[PDB]
Amino acid sequence: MALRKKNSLLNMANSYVLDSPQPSNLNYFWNFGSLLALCLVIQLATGITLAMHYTSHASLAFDSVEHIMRDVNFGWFIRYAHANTASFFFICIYAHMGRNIYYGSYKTPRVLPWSIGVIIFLLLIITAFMGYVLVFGQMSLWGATVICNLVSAIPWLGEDIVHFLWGGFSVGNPTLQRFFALHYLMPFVLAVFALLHLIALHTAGSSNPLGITSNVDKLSMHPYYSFKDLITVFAFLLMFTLFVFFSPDKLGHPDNYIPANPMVTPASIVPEWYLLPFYAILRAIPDKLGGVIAMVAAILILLILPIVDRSIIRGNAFKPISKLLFGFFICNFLLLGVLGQVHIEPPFIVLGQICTIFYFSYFLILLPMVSTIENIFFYIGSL
Amino acid sequence: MALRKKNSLLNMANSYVLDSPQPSNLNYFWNFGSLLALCLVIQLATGITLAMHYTSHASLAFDSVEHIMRDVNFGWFIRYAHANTASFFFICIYAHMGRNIYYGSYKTPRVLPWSIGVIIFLLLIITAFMGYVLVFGQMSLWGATVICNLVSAIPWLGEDIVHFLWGGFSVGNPTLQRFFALHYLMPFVLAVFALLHLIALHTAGSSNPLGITSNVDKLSMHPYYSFKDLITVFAFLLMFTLFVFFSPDKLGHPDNYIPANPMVTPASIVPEWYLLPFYAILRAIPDKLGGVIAMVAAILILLILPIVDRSIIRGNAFKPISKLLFGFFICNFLLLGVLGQVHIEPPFIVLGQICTIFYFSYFLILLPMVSTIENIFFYIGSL
Amino acid sequence: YMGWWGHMGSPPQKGIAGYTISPFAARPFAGVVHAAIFNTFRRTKNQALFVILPVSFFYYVWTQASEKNEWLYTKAGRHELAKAL
Amino acid sequence: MTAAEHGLHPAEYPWPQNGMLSTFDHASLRRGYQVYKEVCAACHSLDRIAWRNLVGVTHTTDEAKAFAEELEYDDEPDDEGNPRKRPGKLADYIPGPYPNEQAARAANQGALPPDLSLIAKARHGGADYIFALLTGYPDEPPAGVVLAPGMNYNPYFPGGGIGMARTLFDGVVEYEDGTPATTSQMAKDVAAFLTWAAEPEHDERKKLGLKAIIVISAMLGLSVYIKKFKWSPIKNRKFIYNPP
Amino acid sequence: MTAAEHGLHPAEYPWPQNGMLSTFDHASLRRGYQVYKEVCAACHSLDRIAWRNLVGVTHTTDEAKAFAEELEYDDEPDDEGNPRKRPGKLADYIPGPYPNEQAARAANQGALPPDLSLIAKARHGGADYIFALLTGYPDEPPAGVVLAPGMNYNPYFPGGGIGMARTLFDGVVEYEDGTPATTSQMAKDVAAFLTWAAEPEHDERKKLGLKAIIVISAMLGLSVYIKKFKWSPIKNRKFIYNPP
Amino acid sequence: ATTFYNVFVKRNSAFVATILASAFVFDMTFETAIDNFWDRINAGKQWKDIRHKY
Ligand code: HEC
Ligand code: HEC
Ligand code: HEM
Ligand code: HEM
Ligand code: HEM
Ligand code: HEM
Ligand SMILES: CCCCCCCCCCCCO[C@@H]1O[C@H](CO)[C@@H](O[C@H]2O[C@H](CO)[C@@H](O)[C@H](O)[C@H]2O)[C@H](O)[C@H]1O
Ligand SMILES: CCCCCCCCCCCCO[C@@H]1O[C@H](CO)[C@@H](O[C@H]2O[C@H](CO)[C@@H](O)[C@H](O)[C@H]2O)[C@H](O)[C@H]1O
Repeated sequence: MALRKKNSLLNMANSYVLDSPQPSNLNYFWNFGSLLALCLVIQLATGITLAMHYTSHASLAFDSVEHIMRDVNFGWFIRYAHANTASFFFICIYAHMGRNIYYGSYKTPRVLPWSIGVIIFLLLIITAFMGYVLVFGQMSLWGATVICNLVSAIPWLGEDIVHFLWGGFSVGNPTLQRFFALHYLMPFVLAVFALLHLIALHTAGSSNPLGITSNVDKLSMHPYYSFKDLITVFAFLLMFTLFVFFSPDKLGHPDNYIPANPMVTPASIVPEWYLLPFYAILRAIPDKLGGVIAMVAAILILLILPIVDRSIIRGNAFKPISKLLFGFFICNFLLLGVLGQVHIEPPFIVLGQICTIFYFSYFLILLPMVSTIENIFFYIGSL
Repeated sequence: MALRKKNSLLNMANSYVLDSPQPSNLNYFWNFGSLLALCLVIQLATGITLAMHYTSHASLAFDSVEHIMRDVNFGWFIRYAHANTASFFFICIYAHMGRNIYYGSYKTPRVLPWSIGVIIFLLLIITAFMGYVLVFGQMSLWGATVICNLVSAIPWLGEDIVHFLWGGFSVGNPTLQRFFALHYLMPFVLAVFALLHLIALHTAGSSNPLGITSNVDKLSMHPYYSFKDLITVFAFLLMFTLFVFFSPDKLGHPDNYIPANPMVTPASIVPEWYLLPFYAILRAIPDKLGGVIAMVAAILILLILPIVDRSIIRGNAFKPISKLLFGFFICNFLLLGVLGQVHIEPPFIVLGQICTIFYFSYFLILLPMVSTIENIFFYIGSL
Repeated sequence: YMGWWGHMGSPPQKGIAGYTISPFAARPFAGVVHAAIFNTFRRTKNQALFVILPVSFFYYVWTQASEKNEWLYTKAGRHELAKAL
Repeated sequence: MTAAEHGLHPAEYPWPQNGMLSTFDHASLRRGYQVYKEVCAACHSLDRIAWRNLVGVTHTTDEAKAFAEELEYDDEPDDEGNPRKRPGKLADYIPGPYPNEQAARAANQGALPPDLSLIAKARHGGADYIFALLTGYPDEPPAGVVLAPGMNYNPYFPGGGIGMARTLFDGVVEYEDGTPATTSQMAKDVAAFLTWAAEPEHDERKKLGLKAIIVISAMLGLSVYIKKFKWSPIKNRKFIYNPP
Repeated sequence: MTAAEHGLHPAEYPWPQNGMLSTFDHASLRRGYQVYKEVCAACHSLDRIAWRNLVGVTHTTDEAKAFAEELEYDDEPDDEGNPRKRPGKLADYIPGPYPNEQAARAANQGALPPDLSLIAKARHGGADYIFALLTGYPDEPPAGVVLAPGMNYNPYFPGGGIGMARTLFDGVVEYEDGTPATTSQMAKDVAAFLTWAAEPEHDERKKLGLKAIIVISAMLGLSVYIKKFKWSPIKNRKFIYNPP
Repeated sequence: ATTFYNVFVKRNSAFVATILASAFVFDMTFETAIDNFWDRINAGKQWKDIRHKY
């Protein structure tokens, strides 16, 4: 017996990266998983390095980031790589989740990897939110203030919880130092959950774009998907290069180059772009607690896709109506993103409410109805 | 089929903590593994918490530790727990390694868990060394200075490497900030290697005090060893309590309550007690490079136990001569520890050299000879 | 629902003969020009409506909303803005 | 929001540094330093820039040492523990005009002139905003605009009323390289200098980016060949089925 | 090393706080504060202690506020950005006698009096060392000892020559509680106070430790019963072998 | 082609040695070539171009 199979440690690596039996027809949308692993590796390498030069104390934090930019050899690169890769991480994660929804990757027997995946997504949001605060610029401070004040909506104990989270009566030094410690930790937790969702997946194997079994026709992960992953790695690195070296501040907010000032409020307080759709959903509900619930529900509702999809067929490749509905759902999600950064003004207030209703009605009404009707059309249409 | 067996994630936990088949005769020396896991959990919880209040900048580090002691609610407890548990971690690890050597846990088929274990031990040393520097008291600074200067012995590039490690021309702010980042990281690396050595062990299962197969007579890990582990958990917590609450500074050096001062050299620069035997071994060799090699070799030589033990029988329970040799080896290791903290004065200089020779001759001469002779005595004696 | 090599969980297979040639024996870019033009055109044409319809609808909606918002905050839009608030 | 509340958006000027392959014009950086030193430095600090940062960018080692040595900085206390001053060194940061915010605001009718070290990154528009703002004070505010006391009309500034008056007038500086110091010329130079101050790695970054682009593009092309090469047995597979 | 190079080891005195169940004597802490304030504070700082730390340990809220309010601390600059002083608050730290190290050394013939906030933890011996040092200046150095200029003989100090002279003499302090202020009494009180300053959690820590000891001991006893209960089928197992 | 294959490619030890040596050469020559190209497209603008005046 080959050593890679005989030795228990080598055999674990073997089972995931080499002999792992894959469908022979995975398309390029199956490459986002390895891009997410790449983003995670970049964030760990750059993040640990930034931590060697960063000071978490509020009197020194912003200045330590300027020290990184100006004095540390290649500090500018490490900082810009870390900041831009956070954005790329969300592009890849949305693409990965989009793939999963389009191709029915959430259906049995893959409910568990999908459900762990939803938690990974929440952990990424928390990770990125805390990392953004560490700069301690104007957007850092005011973003932290507004977002942490949402916890005040928890009935009875909310206010007490906020003061507990802050370690004081407003966002300050105690908050920054604890966000540093937790920002360092959370990526390790995220790596563990990423590993867990892959172990859960390994019982059924990868799905494929046709939605059928691949047990009939398997291909080794290596060399086929190893070399196919390299193409998207280099495409990713080209995109990375264009942002990091030629336009490093395109995705950021200029106000985060102003040191945090609790007195002066910035003109507009918006989250980073990748949180904007959830911010639009929150704004749509007039009630404070209502808004918070809706915002959380917008993510947790992903957990019910296995139930509300009533199709007897996995994925959308052969479902014209479900493909149209998916297209509208995705574009609506992008419009929500845009509406998250407009001013609270007519006519965007009502538009945000309509888009929020559409977002939820996809899960609760449209997908159950469309999937039921398509079942009937497949049966009658082929009689 | 029971869910704990059916579900792949639950089944992994099941295989390690519940259905795991154990020998029925493990004695209390098999409890150090779970105590080490407890130390690791305590260090993670207390360490992450300290990181929420600690400032890694050299101008603020020592003061941030005083802030923890004085202002943070239960900060004194979290700090003392972290400092004392570092010592308990080494007591438990020496006990665990002692068990492994006495009972032949390094022999085939357990060479791989033992070899990974040797790396865990090295990672613990590095972790603890860097954490000690973070206080930035006198012992922190001067300990870092002398230990990092050992790297200057690497031929040709040694000096350049030291300046690279320091981030400057002496131990200062850059050094402190990078030690913080790496001190945070290293326990996660250590946890991974701890998991790896257990996965490697799972192919053969635990050894047992008789050195025979346990395949004939297995007990479930739970409830038997779960409840047996609780006894030593509470014995450990009693010891912990006596140090943390009643004598929190007994294991420490008073000079670490003096802020680092590059001008004033402390009366005696000694490592923490758990590193003292290796320091004595270093002193024994007059050459700088020689000393560094000997010190590293004193740990790496553990890797050859599987080769130099020529016994046809696993472990020492039935080997009177091996037991006596083991006793002398252990006591010699303790004497080396004591000699690591005496002044470099007669007659301790020569004694340290004799003890160093004895340390190495155990692996290279005595164990191969004694184990060869005992083989013959077993055979002839039982004819 | 998935086994491993040798027992993958396929229904029994019989009667299929599979053939292929070595990567060293093949032209990796055979028919690349035809594929790049004609295959891509076919592939894109068949999916075009599923992208065009939602993109064009949501872009139209955005355009109308952003133009109205802009107009409401001019002098000319004063009265309509007062009603809208 | 009203356009006035946003501020007029600055034109896109063709900066020498615009362009994937373009550095700053260092002659313009040097002239812009001189504008900073003779005009802006009366009210604005540049606290993140040390004298050493100018060296090999705008000035020689000797010129920058001369600038540092003209100033006095706080030394370590003497042997009786009394305060002392020393001459500046290359390691020293360029000193600001005011000891604190309160002194800054008192000298500027309540307004606080920001530190200019990051101003090119801290405002939408960057160099274009700085240029537009400095050159965009109309002689007369548009009819109907009511300025608050100590405010000046500038359409580029959000709200229109800025606490900074126009400061650049033809010939307020005499450039040492003979360049005519018009309002426009000085604004262009100082905007370039401040852009450099915000991103001093700019030139090196773009050159390393060129190298990365080339290597990564070549690797992308080769990875396509290698993928297609390895996959061709799978792509080329043919079947004959004879139903059992 | 010689015993002289090490310093004489201090006696073990029976402190009230010695004893697993014993707190500090707070009356001694209060008296020791008074010794600090009237004797040691001329040369030594206590920088880690704030006025609020005395409250409910040695002093009432009002007494500590009165101590703070007698002093002047640096305020934020006024509206013209000029420096200002304010009266002290409970949040303020106890101010030291010297502005810097250089001033401290100049006043003490080159020697630097350490901050006393951690001194009980920063020396082997703790309270015993402080007590022994303060009370251990012999009238005459042992015959043959050559003291360096500005040094005083004290056997407890490593090397024997200390830059601090004897300072405690009978009646240098008049205690407010009527206690006779002898050298020994003052040394005992100030050593207790400094021990508290180094470890202010001491009293609470030991009480929580008592609770932990009790709970953990009971849990240890119960875990033994439960282990033995669960293991008895294995321990009690019997075999009959009939060779096949 | 046979000769080239036999010497530099057939043995992986030799192939890897050839790749690494080529990477070394590439790295040094590419550096020099980019430096010169960068200086030509940004002629007159860089410090090195105005340094002589001072
Ligand atoms: C004598 C005073 C004075 C001089 C001279 C001066 N400034 Fe200012 N500047 C100010 C004040 C006051 C503000 C704050 C204005 C406000 O916020 O209302 C300001 C604001 C600015 C801003 C930020 C506007 C914003 O968007 O917040 C920039 C950029 C600026 N100045 C650049 C310059 C440059 C470049 C020069 C000269 C070459 C210059 N200043 C000369 C007083 C001055
Ligand atoms: C007028 C000067 C002066 C007075 C009064 C004074 N000290 Fe000191 N003290 C010093 C100097 C100077 C040193 C440093 C001696 C040396 O390092 O040689 C010192 C050192 C010490 C040390 C540390 C000795 C060591 O081991 O390093 C302690 C503890 C101490 N003093 C406590 C006190 C206490 C308690 C009091 C009064 C109740 C006191 N001192 C009064 C000047 C003074
Ligand atoms: C999933 C992985 C991670 C994500 C998504 C992430 C995200 C972010 C973001 C968005 C920022 C703000 C960047 C900026 O605008 O300047 C940031 C800053 C930071 N992150 Fe992370 N991060 C990750 C991992 C890590 C890790 C593992 C560390 C290890 C300490 C770390 C350390 C830092 C530090 C020190 C900063 C502040 C300095 C700076 O702003 O660049 N990060 N992170
Ligand atoms: C750190 C983030 C993540 C990483 C590194 C990661 C990685 C991967 C990898 C490597 C795969 C197998 C290859 C592939 O299909 O792309 C995979 C599959 C999957 N992931 Fe993720 N993932 C992450 C986040 C998520 C999230 C947020 C979700 C869901 C909300 C998710 C759900 C899934 C599912 C359902 C599959 C199986 C898809 C299939 O093959 O049909 N993952 N992931
Ligand atoms: C973080 C440190 C460590 C942890 C948490 C840990 C944990 C454990 C656990 C739980 C076991 C199984 C139960 C037991 O025998 O006690 C075990 C077994 C073992 N460990 Fe460790 N260990 C650590 C460090 C080490 C080190 C430093 C070595 C070797 C130099 C080592 C070598 C072994 C070996 C050889 C076994 C098998 C012993 C046998 O059953 O015969 N471990 N370890
Ligand atoms: C194997 C696990 C660990 C060991 C053996 C260890 C060991 C140590 C040691 C010996 C010190 C010096 C303690 C003192 O005398 O004050 C220390 C300090 C510190 N450690 Fe750890 N540590 C571990 C894990 C961690 C982790 C996971 C963190 C997370 C950040 C951490 C954070 C700290 C911090 C912030 C300090 C400095 C504050 C202080 O001295 O208490 N440690 N550590
Ligand atoms: C992704 C990075 C690479 C590192 C590997 C990831 C670490 C996770 C591995 C631990 C999880 C246990 O992983 C589990 O391992 C065994 C053997 O290794 C696999 O078992 C599989 O392969 C082996 C042979 O290769 C067969 O005996 C078995 O029939 C098959 O199911 C499981 O399908 C996988 O779920
Ligand atoms: C100790 C910490 C607790 C967490 C457990 C550690 C998490 C990572 C462990 C997974 C690594 C893979 O570990 C591997 O798992 C499989 C199934 O789970 C075990 O497999 C074992 O149990 C299952 C049933 O319980 C049997 O089918 C199999 O015959 C047997 O070998 C392997 O013996 C173990 O080596």
